[PDB]
Amino acid sequence: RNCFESVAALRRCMYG
Amino acid sequence: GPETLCGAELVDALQFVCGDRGFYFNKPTGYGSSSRRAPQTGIVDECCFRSCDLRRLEMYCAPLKPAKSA
Repeated sequence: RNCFESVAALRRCMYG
Repeated sequence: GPETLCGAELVDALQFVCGDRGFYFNKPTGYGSSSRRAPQTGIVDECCFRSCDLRRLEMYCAPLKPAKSA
């Protein structure tokens, strides 16, 4: 899904 | 709990988004000539103190681009 949605999404997107 | 970005999380996003573009903390937004009285704020006071949007991270990203194969 879209990464730029919330502050949590950014972390999960990067931390993978 | 509110959703904010501070510390490594803030720097991580800018580095993950802009990366080699060279993100800047202080940048214009409204007007810095006609208005005299104005406080200091950019990405910290805007997203750390208040909940902003991740899309803002792109604004700070420079227009330049690193090297890549294409």
